[PDB]
Amino acid sequence: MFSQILIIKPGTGISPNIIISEDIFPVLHSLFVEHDKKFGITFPAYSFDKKGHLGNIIEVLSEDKEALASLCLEEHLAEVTDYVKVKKEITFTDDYVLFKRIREENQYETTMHIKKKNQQIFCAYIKVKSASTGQSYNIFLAPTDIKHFSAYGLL
RNA sequence: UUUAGAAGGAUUGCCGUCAGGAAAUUAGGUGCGCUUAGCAGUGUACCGCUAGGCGG
Repeated sequence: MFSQILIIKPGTGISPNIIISEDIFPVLHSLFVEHDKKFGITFPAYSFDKKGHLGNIIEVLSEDKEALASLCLEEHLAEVTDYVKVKKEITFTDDYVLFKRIREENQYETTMHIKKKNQQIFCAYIKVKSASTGQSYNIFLAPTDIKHFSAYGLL
């Protein structure tokens, strides 16, 4: 149950959130249906709760020290080598934080009470286009400790 | 322990009539506004499945 080092480089023009939401996260979506049992997704430095970026390093951990080679994130993310650098190592990882999919309610028309609860999630907001029908909306995150990910990489 | 303490100001009404402000003009001369910059903050927040939690 180890982890690989994926760093979104600081700077580079394009913001880190866009780079993750456009390159890395669809790759994870198309490479965790192969994984069956999702491997894991920790963003170190989720920062504070008034504000808070997902961070600058995404560490994908797994429930096995061999399955990390199976979904070989390195050389699948060689088209972002000026933006995301994949170190080649793995160290046993229970020293992380699990991440969850707080849902964020829907809009008024979708069907007052909306914004009462909508003001919590809407303050990480990694965007996802749908492999299905198509309507795109950000999925939201949180720090949680439940240990042993299911669909995208959340619990 | 206060120049202490007290107190109904009321009722009524026609301001009127009239009128020349007016004649003359020189405001002028002069002038360094400059230097610099991410519209960025993901820029958005949906499509479905009683309160609550969920496929992509």
